[PDB]
Amino acid sequence: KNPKSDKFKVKRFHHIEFWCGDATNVARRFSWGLGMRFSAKSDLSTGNMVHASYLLTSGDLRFLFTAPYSPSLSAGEIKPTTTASIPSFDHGSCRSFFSSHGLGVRAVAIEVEDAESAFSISVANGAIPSSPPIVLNEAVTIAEVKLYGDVVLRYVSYKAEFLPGFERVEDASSFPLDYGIRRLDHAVGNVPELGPALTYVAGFTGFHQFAESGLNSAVLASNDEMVLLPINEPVHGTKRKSQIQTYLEHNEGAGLQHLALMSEDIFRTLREMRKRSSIGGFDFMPSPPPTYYQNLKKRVGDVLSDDQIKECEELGILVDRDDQGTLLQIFTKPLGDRPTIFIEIIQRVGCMMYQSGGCGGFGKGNFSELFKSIEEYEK
Amino acid sequence: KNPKSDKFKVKRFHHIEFWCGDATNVARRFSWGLGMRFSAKSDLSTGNMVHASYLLTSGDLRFLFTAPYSPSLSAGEIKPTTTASIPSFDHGSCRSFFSSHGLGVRAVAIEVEDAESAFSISVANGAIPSSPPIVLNEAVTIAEVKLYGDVVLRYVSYKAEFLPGFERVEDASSFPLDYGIRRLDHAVGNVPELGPALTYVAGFTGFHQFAESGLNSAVLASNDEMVLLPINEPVHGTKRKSQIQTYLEHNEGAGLQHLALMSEDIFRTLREMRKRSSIGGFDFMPSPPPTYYQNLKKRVGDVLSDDQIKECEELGILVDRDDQGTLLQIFTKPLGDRPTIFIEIIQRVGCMMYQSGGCGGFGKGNFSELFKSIEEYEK
Ligand SMILES: Cc1c(C(=O)c2c(C3CC3)[nH]n(C)c2=O)ccc2c1c(=O)n(CC1CC1)c(=O)n2C
Ligand SMILES: Cc1c(C(=O)c2c(C3CC3)[nH]n(C)c2=O)ccc2c1c(=O)n(CC1CC1)c(=O)n2C
Ligand SMILES: [Co+2]
Ligand SMILES: [Co+2]
Repeated sequence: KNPKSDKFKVKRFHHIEFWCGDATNVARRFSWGLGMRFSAKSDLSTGNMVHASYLLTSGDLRFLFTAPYSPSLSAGEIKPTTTASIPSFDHGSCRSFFSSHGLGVRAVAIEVEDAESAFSISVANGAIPSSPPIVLNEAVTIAEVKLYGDVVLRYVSYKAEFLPGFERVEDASSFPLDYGIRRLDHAVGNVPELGPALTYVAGFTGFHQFAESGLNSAVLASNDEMVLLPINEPVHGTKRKSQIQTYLEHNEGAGLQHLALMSEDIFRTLREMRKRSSIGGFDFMPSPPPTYYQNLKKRVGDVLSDDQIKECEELGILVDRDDQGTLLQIFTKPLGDRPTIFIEIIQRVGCMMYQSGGCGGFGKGNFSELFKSIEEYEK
Repeated sequence: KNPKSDKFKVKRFHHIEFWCGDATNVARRFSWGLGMRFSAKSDLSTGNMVHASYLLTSGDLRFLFTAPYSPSLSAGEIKPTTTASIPSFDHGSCRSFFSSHGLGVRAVAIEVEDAESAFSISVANGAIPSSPPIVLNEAVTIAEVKLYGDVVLRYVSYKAEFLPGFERVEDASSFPLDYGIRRLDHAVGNVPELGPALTYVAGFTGFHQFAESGLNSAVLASNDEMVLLPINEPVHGTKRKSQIQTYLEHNEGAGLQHLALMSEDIFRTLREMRKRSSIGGFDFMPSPPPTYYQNLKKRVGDVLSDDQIKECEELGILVDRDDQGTLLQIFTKPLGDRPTIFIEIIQRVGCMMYQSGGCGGFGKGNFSELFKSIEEYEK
């Protein structure tokens, strides 16, 4: 069931912010690898003496890449006189974040009706404040609370172009790449203990819980179930070591594990991304064995044709089925040096009337199907 | 003249090492932007719990990209029991380097006959030791001395595959990109005071000095003038602010300013790089005005045809002339967030009998030619 218990009005995912040591190189690699266009910047060329921030967009998906400049450039500034376009930015926090975790997500940003209200109600309901509400050029308000580890939930509200102080990039520099990615479907955290993490986040948002190998997890969802925030914990004591525990070890604790990006055509997206894997883009996890694709006919043969299921086989796409929809999904290798953050590409089919959130689930059934296919490929 | 005063036997440039916060993303961006292949790795997959290091190669050019892992992965190790493939690596030095300077060159590595001898003679002649000689698997010896700022000169000698502990990357991951770059021609440092820097470096190497707008510079060279190490200082008090001083400000002091990469066909290299500028590669400095290319006929018309000089005009190539050879050159925009390090692409024509080093100079004459062309394009 869906009690619609959101303690404030939540709209959609707004952006994901990566904290890096060099925003330029990460943003260029991601743009080519994922087919995202350069759309806005805030940096020295725009008067920002504090941080370099570059925004990539594909459909409604917004990826922001930020790194600190030398603190010496802004030594004369005080918070009232700052040239930073994102007032929550702090040199010491950013350098500490990146040296501790490496490349990763700092902020999961959701658009709300009123960011100051969302912040107040959140903290009144247990949220740990991270950055108080600040109004930007009488137009946009942003506030931040702690989510898990060093990741924050960022509230953004607009009265009536990304953020004040960001400039649109010249289209000579803005090449219209597009591989079909259209929006952020869900953002997943890894924590040591799932119980306290769930109680905390569900406590200050009012998100409700949305309807065996390595992990336990649960999905918090907004009223219309379009902001989806799953959380995982490790399952210790197994033959194979939990990838959640490996994450916590290499990340130095809790953090964002994967971003799932919805594509309007996952076959085109994966053809385009795989073309670029070895020339600067992203690698994908190893494909499942043919026994997997042999056994799909008897499970999804009603939704996908024999050509398409074979087209899944070339690209290594996995498929899972809910009682309401079907899910196409595939996972990249880790995005940076450490075995921590990765990306999932997904497409959902079903649950129409617009599409309802979570249609098809998150692919939990693909674990035992993978195990069964591996047990059957040695035969 | 060339006194051939090298205090030890120096061969050629061996590699350039970048210290980064995420080696993966920088190495992938550089590989696509410059047309360099992935050739070796030392990381978690090879047993290195200390640093991730990825090597790119194009012809004889070797770019190494290194970043630290969490120190927790190697907390039980001592220097005798280290899994680091580069024993000079230090987590604290690397994090301090990158937070201070951002993305930049840590090591300029030259191949010598005997790295222990080169280190001893260097320090006996004033070099500041950085890392003592260490023998790797009874096969390779590496030692490091301070060069300028936080940049070190790294000596490498081989008894008889990059370094012990590096693995060749699977050719499924190794795409054979090549845009024509073949070797490192020179590596240039920026310092506050040129005099003391020259006296220091020439003092411990025996390199000799190799034969007005913003800078003073001088070029130290090895016996055969194939290791070329120019150094710049700012010229203060001008109408336009020195780019050397801007470098020192944004870099937090002295460091490596530019790498010049020789191409066997600069026209093909710049066509290939410019195709990729807006899809993840490198941007170039603004092209000179047509008045420049109008005035080349009367200076290089004897070496380049009218088609090629027009082909220079499309690509924005600059041309300068020595009394012994001619030089084709162009500069990228800065490689990362800060206005610090950039790359020069060059091709030299002349001085044959093999090609002698520095053929054509370094393009000093292109300053006044550029000024004159700008004064003549408003007419
Ligand atoms: C991350 C993930 C998901 C997934 O996206 C989500 C889950 C799954 C319950 C985990 N719950 N929620 C909310 C999700 O968004 C689904 C299937 C997967 C994996 C995955 O990582 N590996 C490789 C790692 C195990 C070695 C797999 O083999 N399979 C089959
Ligand atoms: C770096 C550089 C070089 C060059 O490579 C080297 C030099 C030159 C004396 C500087 N000496 N040595 C040893 C060299 O390797 C040559 C010409 C240049 C520039 C350059 O940066 N800019 C733009 C900056 C000035 C605003 C220019 O307009 N011109 C024309
Ligand atoms: Co998922
Ligand atoms: Co040069």
